[PDB]
Amino acid sequence: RPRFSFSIAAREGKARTGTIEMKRGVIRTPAFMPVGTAATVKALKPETVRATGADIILGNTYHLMLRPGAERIAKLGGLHSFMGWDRPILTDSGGYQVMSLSLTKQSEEGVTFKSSRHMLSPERSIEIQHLLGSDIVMAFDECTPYPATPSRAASSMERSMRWAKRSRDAFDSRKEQAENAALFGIQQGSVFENLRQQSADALAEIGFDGYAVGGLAVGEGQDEMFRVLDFSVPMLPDDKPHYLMGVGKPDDIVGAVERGIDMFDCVLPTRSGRNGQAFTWDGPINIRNARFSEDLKPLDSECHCAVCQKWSRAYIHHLIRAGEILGAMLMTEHNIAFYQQLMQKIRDSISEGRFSQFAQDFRARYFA
Amino acid sequence: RPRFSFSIAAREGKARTGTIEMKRGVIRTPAFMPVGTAATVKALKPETVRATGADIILGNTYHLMLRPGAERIAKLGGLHSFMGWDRPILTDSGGYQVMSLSLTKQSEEGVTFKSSRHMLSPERSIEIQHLLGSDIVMAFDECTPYPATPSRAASSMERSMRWAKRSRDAFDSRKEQAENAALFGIQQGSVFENLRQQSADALAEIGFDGYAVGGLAVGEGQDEMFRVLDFSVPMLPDDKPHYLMGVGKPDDIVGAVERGIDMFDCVLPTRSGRNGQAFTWDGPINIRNARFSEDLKPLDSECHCAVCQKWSRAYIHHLIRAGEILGAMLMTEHNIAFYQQLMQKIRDSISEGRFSQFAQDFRARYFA
Ligand SMILES: CNc1nc2cc3c(=O)[nH]c(N)nc3c(CCN)c2[nH]1
Ligand SMILES: CNc1nc2cc3c(=O)[nH]c(N)nc3c(CCN)c2[nH]1
Ligand SMILES: [Zn+2]
Ligand SMILES: [Zn+2]
Repeated sequence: RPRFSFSIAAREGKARTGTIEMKRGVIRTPAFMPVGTAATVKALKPETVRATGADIILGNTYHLMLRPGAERIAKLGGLHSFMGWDRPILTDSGGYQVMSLSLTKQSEEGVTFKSSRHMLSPERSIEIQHLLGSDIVMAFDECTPYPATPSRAASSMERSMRWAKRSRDAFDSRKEQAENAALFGIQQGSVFENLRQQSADALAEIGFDGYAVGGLAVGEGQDEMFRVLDFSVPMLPDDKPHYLMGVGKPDDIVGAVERGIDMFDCVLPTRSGRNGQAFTWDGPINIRNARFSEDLKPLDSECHCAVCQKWSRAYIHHLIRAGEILGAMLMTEHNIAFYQQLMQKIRDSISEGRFSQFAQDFRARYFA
Repeated sequence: RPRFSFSIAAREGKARTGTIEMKRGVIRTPAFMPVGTAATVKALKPETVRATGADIILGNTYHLMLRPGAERIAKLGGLHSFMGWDRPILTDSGGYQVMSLSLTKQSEEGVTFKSSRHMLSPERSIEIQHLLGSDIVMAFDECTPYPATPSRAASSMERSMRWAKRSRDAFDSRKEQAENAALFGIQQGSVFENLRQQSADALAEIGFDGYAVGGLAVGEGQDEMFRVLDFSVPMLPDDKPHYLMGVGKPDDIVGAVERGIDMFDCVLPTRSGRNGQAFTWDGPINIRNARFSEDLKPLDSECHCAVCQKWSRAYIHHLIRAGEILGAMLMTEHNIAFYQQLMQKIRDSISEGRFSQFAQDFRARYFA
């Protein structure tokens, strides 16, 4: 395969379906990336992640630089070998996570923070992602808190665009990385159209393999997120993938694809699965509720996953109530399979020209 | 298959190897039973338990009567259907576990205890094990604390023998149970030869499908446990299986087989795996130790398990240090596979008449 090739096979309105070909594999789009923040998709073996349909997983610069360490992982052969996932990996650049989880000192050079003193900069971020062996490298950005005033959003976006250029140059200076990995830029500008335009224009001038919509799913709500996507995605190059960072719930995914997004990542299926929340086509359910204690049905009536072929709601209820690890395993496998099935149904419906009908059917049932 | 048939295929000294045939499957002996106290072998799917080589697992009357409840499990189709294990299940009778984990009131009728008020008696125990759908039912006993005076051990053993008769009669009165399940009696008498003889004689007079050595691995130490087995196992009927309850470490298993034991159960491989302890043929290792942080070798150099085929000590070190669920999963799978491999090597070496050499080789290396 090539280092990177995105091909759009079919379209419906703003929605697209296609493939990204990379050296370690093919990614079907629209794609959902399970999140593997500490070099594991929590409670799943990599073979189980792949069995559910995933083509690519997400890793995090921030968590892995802290534990077990980027240099350590490189000495051990890179992240793919370390965790036993041989397919593409996208790594976030840090910076969302620094601001989210760290003590911190921000400057034009980057950010210094407390987990032991650490530092991130465009150059260091790109180098960490190299040491991990990431296939899709994210530019190092600033994720603008919500709400933001226009002045603060603009200052923040402009810094991010200067860091996007530094990210580009750092990646390109590293031949092995430039020849084997891809680089995505991240659009900022909060909820403001003009700032989003300026950011899109800056990123396209630099040129990236893919373009993320950053700065959303940070407190604004679905209506606002959708309003911003409505004008923001069309600003990005049409022939490159569009990645909505940190989204989201099933209905957020459907709506975002209707607005031109091709890639997603979210901890919701893994995290909330461990907490007892199971996704179903009739909406989410909380398996800990007493109403499931003697329910012999599978978590979801249609789901093809191994969990729903073999175990009842009653059993999984028992396991989660008891805090058994197998409860976390089964819930997480089902929720990640559900998300992959949603992405398959989206892909197939766009390929067949019936995605708008699918989105309406989906919503009427999910919210019934 | 028949309800129950034990056949001895080969012998070496006091050691035996053979099969127990039951309706739900064949059990190869000497056998190790992974423990599934809350209707799960912790952190493993039943298919993974079977892939490691297990033929039979252990369930507990005490835990399951509390959560999710014996009547509940019967209404849901029994324990095999509930947890997805279709092969034989042995259930302990409660009583070790009551004394261990419960508030309690003991009388000749049974025991009343605090988890909500609960009660166990020979009759109730056997009925719970029926409701669970156990294949091998344990008589309801009293596990004599260690150390015990001869008087207290004798009183306790005599009560247990009266409860063994009540257990027999309760099981036999229940036709479906008597026709499809097996019943094992449990020898008591602490460390005293004469009391062990009396107990063996009482149990054989009643007659059981198998005979457990109860009252050991409760603080006496390996030398003493082995001293007691030396005289106690020969007292039991030679043509029925001999089950050493709650044992144990790999070397305890080897020594006990040398003394005529055919079946074992222990939480050590599961529990200590979750705590970072991995079994290897060169002895146990604690994977959390810093010396493994960059060790690319598998947990054990010879082990055939899927964990050792795919992941390094360094990765598992990271996962356990981080408290990741996949760490518990991988450690537990390896430790249960190690135990099954030990039992296979024991079986094969007795079949080939070279078990005494195996036991010596094993020990020289394990303790090197
Ligand atoms: C859950 N919401 C959320 N919004 C994001 C925005 C950014 C963002 O604007 N930049 C970066 N680098 N990452 C983001 C992430 C993390 C993706 N796993 C976000 N997550
Ligand atoms: C770890 N040591 C230990 N000693 C046991 C003795 C009895 C015993 O004497 N009786 C019964 N019913 N169970 C025992 C158990 C529980 C087996 N999982 C014991 N476990
Ligand atoms: Zn499912
Ligand atoms: Zn292994």
